[PDB]
Amino acid sequence: VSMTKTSVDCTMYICGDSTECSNLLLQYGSFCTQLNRALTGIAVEQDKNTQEVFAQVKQIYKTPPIKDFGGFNFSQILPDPSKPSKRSFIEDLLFNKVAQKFNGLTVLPPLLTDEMIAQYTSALLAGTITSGWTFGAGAALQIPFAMQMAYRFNGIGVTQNVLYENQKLIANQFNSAIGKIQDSLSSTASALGKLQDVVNQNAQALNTLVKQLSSNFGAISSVLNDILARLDKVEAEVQIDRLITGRLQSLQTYVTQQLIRAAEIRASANLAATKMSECVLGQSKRVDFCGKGYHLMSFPQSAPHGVVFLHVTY
Amino acid sequence: IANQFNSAIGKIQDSLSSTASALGKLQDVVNQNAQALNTLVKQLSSNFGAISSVLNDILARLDKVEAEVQIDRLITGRLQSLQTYVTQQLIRAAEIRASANLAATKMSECVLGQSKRVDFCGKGYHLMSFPQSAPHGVVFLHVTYVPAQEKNFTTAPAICHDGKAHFPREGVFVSNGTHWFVTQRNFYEPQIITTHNTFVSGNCDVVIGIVNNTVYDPLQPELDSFKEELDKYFKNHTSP
Amino acid sequence: TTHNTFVSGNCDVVIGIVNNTVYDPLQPELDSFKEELDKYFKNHTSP
Amino acid sequence: SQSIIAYTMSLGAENSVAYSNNSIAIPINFTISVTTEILP
Ligand SMILES: *[C@@H]1O[C@H](CO)[C@@H](O[C@@H]2O[C@H](CO)[C@@H](O[C@H]3O[C@H](CO)[C@@H](O)[C@H](O)[C@@H]3O)[C@H](O)[C@H]2NC(C)=O)[C@H](O)[C@H]1NC(C)=O
Ligand SMILES: *[C@@H]1O[C@H](CO)[C@@H](O[C@@H]2O[C@H](CO)[C@@H](O[C@H]3O[C@H](CO)[C@@H](O)[C@H](O)[C@@H]3O)[C@H](O)[C@H]2NC(C)=O)[C@H](O)[C@H]1NC(C)=O
Ligand SMILES: *[C@@H]1O[C@H](CO)[C@@H](O[C@@H]2O[C@H](CO)[C@@H](O[C@H]3O[C@H](CO)[C@@H](O)[C@H](O)[C@@H]3O)[C@H](O)[C@H]2NC(C)=O)[C@H](O)[C@H]1NC(C)=O
Ligand SMILES: *[C@@H]1O[C@H](CO[C@@H]2O[C@@H](C)[C@@H](O)[C@@H](O)[C@@H]2O)[C@@H](O[C@@H]2O[C@H](CO)[C@@H](O)[C@H](O)[C@H]2NC(C)=O)[C@H](O)[C@H]1NC(C)=O
Ligand SMILES: *[C@@H]1O[C@H](CO)[C@@H](O[C@@H]2O[C@H](CO)[C@@H](O)[C@H](O)[C@H]2NC(C)=O)[C@H](O)[C@H]1NC(C)=O
Ligand SMILES: *[C@@H]1O[C@H](CO)[C@@H](O[C@@H]2O[C@H](CO)[C@@H](O)[C@H](O)[C@H]2NC(C)=O)[C@H](O)[C@H]1NC(C)=O
Ligand SMILES: *[C@@H]1O[C@H](CO)[C@@H](O)[C@H](O)[C@H]1NC(C)=O
Ligand SMILES: *[C@@H]1O[C@H](CO)[C@@H](O)[C@H](O)[C@H]1NC(C)=O
Repeated sequence: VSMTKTSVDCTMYICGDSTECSNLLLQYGSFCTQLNRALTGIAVEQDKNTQEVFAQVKQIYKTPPIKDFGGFNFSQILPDPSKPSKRSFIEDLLFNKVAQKFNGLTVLPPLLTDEMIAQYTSALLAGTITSGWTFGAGAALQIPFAMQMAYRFNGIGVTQNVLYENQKLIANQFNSAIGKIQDSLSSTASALGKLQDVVNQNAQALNTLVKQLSSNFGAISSVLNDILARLDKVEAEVQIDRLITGRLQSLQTYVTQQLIRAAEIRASANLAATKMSECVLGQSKRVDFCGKGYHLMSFPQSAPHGVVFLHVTY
Repeated sequence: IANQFNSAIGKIQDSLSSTASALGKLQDVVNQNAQALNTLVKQLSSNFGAISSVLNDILARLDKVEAEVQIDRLITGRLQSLQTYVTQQLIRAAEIRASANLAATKMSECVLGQSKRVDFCGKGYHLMSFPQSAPHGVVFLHVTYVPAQEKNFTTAPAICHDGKAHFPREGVFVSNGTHWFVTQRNFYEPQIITTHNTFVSGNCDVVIGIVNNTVYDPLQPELDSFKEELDKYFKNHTSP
Repeated sequence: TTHNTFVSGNCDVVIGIVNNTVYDPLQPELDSFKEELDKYFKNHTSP
Repeated sequence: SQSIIAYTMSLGAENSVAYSNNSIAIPINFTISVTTEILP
């Protein structure tokens, strides 16, 4: 759904507390005012991308604390009140499995923290179990959980009597699949590999920019303050413009690699927001879109940087 | 329906007029491109490490050999400044394209017919949508049905009449709290539970929550209007 | 039945059409009713 | 009188629906709504 808000202070990476370098960087005018605008536009877009997917609800729906769902045993997927963060047993699994440095980089928090993305995913779930699809298209409206399942069944064109004359088994095979998911997430990590991929792209991209402060770029020396310890005014600036050139290219490329990346993350979040809208708030009449069978309903749990879906299928 | 429809258009008319920034996605693209154009020209003030940004001064003070050794900085500077503009323009145009594919998809599915998509043709149950032009873009006037107002009711999964279990053909069995009726899941309009509103599947043993009432079949009283007609001929033939 | 199916055509055109004798569940519910009448005839001939 | 007050943000007012194995909510009336969606 989103990346970390890595942002670079376009002066400090180029010029480590040096006005000598800053005045030569002013000889390029407004570039840094635009690179700062380019990384800022990514950071702004992460909040929006988190909001579009999770703020897909306009009230905080909640379960009653008594749990009469007809053996549909949601215990591990709703938040647990005893946890510090109000997160679920799936979310206590997920949240394990994925200030300015001398290089002038910075990192910022999301607008909504893990308490809040969890309260949103808790409402997206609680409207689902208390109110069917209807919270996506009007006021809240109570319905019994097995009657949700009845309506769903009739929706995929299996006749609603087929739910009723197997309910106590149906709900068990549903709980059996929930159980297999909790064991699976306890047993594996490569399944989360799509969230691992975004953070690793950003990890090696940061690591690349750091390595480039150690490059000589054809100059006498690769460090600015080491030059200020040894030259003066003309044979110094012939070196400072170079360091500036090589680092300026490092920023151009770094922000190019990130901007085309921020398009991957936006497109991925847009798809995730449509799957809040169409799997979780609804009932998909589209083949293989929500799950790999006929869709019955979908339940979202918060993850680091993203969302996992329990896509539930006949 | 018509009064609500005409009020909704009449509200939208004023809403779009009144608040400061309601067309902000089109402000954003007419701003961002114009800001970059202004910037691309403003960069012709920068020295790029040369002696002036005003290129004719580099012929005026420097001559045929060394002027090249100034100029190469102005060339790589200006050309990097144009690369910075074109790379942004390629990215930001794909952001516009990625909208326009959503726009053409939304157009086809929300205007050229009726998508069942949830919150895709806007909030509520999509009814129909109307396309309007704007400079550089489109506005969709999405019309939808939204559940407004409701009463508290109780529902049966099924009805036990014959010990055999009866189920809706459509809709839901509900009680007003004394009697039971069959009604559509999105709007309250009851009927007496008939064999035409319902089908039979097995009996009340396997099924939870199932309620007790009789189901009416119009054959029974229709053929009682026929048994009485028969009984009048059977009695009356005693007489002639 | 007459309540599980809808009528069409005549049985020549539809390739793959099988024969099978349908059930009209009105037909026994008017026969169970005809024999109630037949008992009132078998009574009314007697007095 | 007005100042730049700061707070932890809110998502909505608490609304548990009063669910149970036999209760339902069916609407008597509806709005024909209209909304605008603007795409660049
Ligand atoms: C639950 O729904 C029932 C159906 O709407 C309702 O019962 C119905 O009540 C109306 C009057 O409010 C009756 O209408 C008849 O009333 C008298 C009968 O003597 C006459 O003066 C009228 O002309 C008219 O014929 C309906 O006949 C009656 N229907 C049945 C089958 O009983 C209940 O009152 C509703 N329950 C609650 C708690 O409101
Ligand atoms: C739903 O309707 C059912 C049918 O009326 C009803 O079950 C019936 O309950 C009566 C009263 O208890 C039973 O009467 C006799 O049953 C046995 C003998 O078979 C005795 O042990 C009892 O003492 C009594 O003499 C009916 O036999 C029984 N009929 C059936 C088909 O089960 C349910 O109780 C109703 N349930 C609700 C919650 O409304
Ligand atoms: C499906 O059932 C159909 C009805 O029984 C049956 O059609 C019947 O086919 C026979 C043989 O062609 C016909 O038999 C008569 O044919 C002529 C008169 O039309 C005479 O020369 C014969 O001696 C004989 O009387 C039936 O008339 C005809 N009936 C109908 C209503 O079409 C199909 O053959 C059956 N098909 C299968 C695969 O079971
Ligand atoms: C529909 O009913 C709910 C609650 O159900 C009722 O709750 C008891 C009062 C009792 O009558 C039960 O037998 C019913 O099942 C109503 O929810 C209440 O809403 C008010 C505000 O209007 C709120 O102060 C209460 O806390 C809510 N009570 C509960 C138990 O949730 C709801 O408003 C009713 N709506 C309509 C339109 O009838
Ligand atoms: C719903 O499923 C969970 C398991 O996922 C059940 O939780 C177990 O319940 C027993 C009894 O309290 C405990 O001994 C286990 O340690 C619980 N496990 C967990 C992870 O909580 C829960 O009881 C089930 N409920 C129903 C009605 O079946
Ligand atoms: C649905 O609600 C609308 C209001 O949004 C109702 O219309 C109003 O009805 C009252 C009388 O009950 C009038 O005084 C108003 O002038 C009406 N306004 C409009 C726009 O017509 C409408 O009657 C309700 N419909 C149903 C069937 O309940
Ligand atoms: C009885 O039937 C005769 C004809 O058989 C008819 O003339 C007469 O009007 C009928 N009378 C009644 C009371 O139905
Ligand atoms: C004729 O009908 C009467 C009731 O009207 C009944 O008592 C009697 O048993 C019947 N007789 C025969 C022959 O069925």
